[PDB]
Amino acid sequence: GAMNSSNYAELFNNDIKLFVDDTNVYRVTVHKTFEGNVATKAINGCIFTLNPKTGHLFLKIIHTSVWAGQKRLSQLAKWKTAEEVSALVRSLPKEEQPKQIIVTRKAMLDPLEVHMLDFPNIAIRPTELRLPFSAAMSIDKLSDVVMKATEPQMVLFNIYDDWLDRISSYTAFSRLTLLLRALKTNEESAKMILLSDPTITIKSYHLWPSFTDEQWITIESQMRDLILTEYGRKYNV
Amino acid sequence: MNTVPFTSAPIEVTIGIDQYSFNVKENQPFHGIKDIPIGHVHVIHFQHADNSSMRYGYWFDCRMGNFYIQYDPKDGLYKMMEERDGAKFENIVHNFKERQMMVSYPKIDEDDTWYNLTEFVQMDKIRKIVRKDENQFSYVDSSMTTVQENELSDPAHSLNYTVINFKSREAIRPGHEMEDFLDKSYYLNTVMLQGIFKNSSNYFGELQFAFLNAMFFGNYGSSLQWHAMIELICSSATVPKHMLDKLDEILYYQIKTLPEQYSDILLNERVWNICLYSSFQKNSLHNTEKIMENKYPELL
Ligand SMILES: CN(C)CCn1c(=S)[nH]c2ccsc2c1=O
Repeated sequence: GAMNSSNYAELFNNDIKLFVDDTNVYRVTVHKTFEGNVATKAINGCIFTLNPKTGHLFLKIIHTSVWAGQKRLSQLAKWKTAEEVSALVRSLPKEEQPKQIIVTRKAMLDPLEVHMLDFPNIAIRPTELRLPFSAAMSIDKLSDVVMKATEPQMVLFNIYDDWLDRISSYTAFSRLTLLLRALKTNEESAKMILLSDPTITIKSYHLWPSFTDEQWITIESQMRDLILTEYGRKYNV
Repeated sequence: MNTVPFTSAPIEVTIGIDQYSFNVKENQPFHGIKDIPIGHVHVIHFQHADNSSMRYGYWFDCRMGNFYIQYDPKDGLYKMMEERDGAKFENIVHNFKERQMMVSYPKIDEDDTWYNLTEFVQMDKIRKIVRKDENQFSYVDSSMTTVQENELSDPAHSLNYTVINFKSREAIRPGHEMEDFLDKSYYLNTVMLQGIFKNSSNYFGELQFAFLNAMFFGNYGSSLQWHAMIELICSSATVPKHMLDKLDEILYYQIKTLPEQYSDILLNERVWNICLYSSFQKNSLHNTEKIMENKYPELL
């Protein structure tokens, strides 16, 4: 059944599972036409497919050519997502295939279930959590590879950098959730927090800065400050 | 015009014959039903006065033999039996008619309701859904489960309706996942009509039989089957034009006959709103949409 606060610990057990977020697959800019009508122009997108235990991110880049000549693109996007997740699973050795796939939006359930009929032993689950994976395109290196792509492409990342050398996957996911929640509520402020000190750099093979343990506590506090504020600045409190 | 005699009526019971019904008192001098129209299947059904639990009954066709009803005090129900001695049977019936101890099948001459509800229903197909090969008639009751219900527990006492499942490999061609799930024409026309039922008359017969078991016995798996067979057509973009016109007539008469006070349990809001207002066939069921909107506007 659904994944929620009550069964949150299950994410970090030893059953392989993947989150799938489809919120950045079909992306458009809306603009005026010469005749004064409105039109959309698609831009490149991505499927965000994440193992929360290991940090392994399978970023399938969705090039705009996949939408050419197609109708009802928001519906097609869900089916394209399910086609690509199904292809990913079939590409993995049996012992690496997930036992569960958790979709962040319930509209992905039927598309994924139909594409995975061959895998009756993989559970497709929704979640009651409002996980902030849509903000993945605020991570500069991820946005960069998506926008530069000229063809369909799969790129593999560890979204935890090397954190698992020092913290648990439970703590790693909590840190990722705080960073993504910050970036989604106030991207400019969040990014100022992360880069302000020019002496802390991002390694070439990493996504986030090389904070010491103590600096991560400060950073996380600052992210905790931003989110509670914006929640005032929004509701006036 | 054929006759189904009763040996006796030892327990108070409401007896149904097709869409008609009448009350029989405990040990009343009742000896059966005469003037039953030849050419149609029929159903004779029962609800005891003490135990409204378990409506039950028998599907039969008088052309296939001489049938009678006899109460069994051990098993506690009215049983249908076949009489093989045709002279004993005619002699029994003639005596009961002379003494006027039979109710007359009370068909109004203008009235085509039963024909319209059973147009495509054949006794030979009933007997493949309800497997009990030693008898020419078929028993159904409120509790019997369907084969598909048993997959999600006695196989001998099941309703072997054709399994329909929209999220199944039979329903979904590899490489056509989105296409076949959003437009079920492949599954309707190739898998079910050409492959399993052979023609639309057999499909309609099973649909009509499922509705009638849902209505007369409150059989829940039958109701599920009826709605699944409607939804499979309504969710197909490509349906022969004669099938759509006939489906509209079938459903019209089913909705017309449904007891007004059972509509809450026997009609699935989601299927009907989808079929009448969202599906490919939203504009193809004019008669059905008009009677639904005038008789059950609350459901919609
Ligand atoms: C996504 N994880 C579950 C949130 C972790 N977590 C964090 S980072 N901060 C904080 C502050 C007060 S409570 C609390 C808390 O639980």
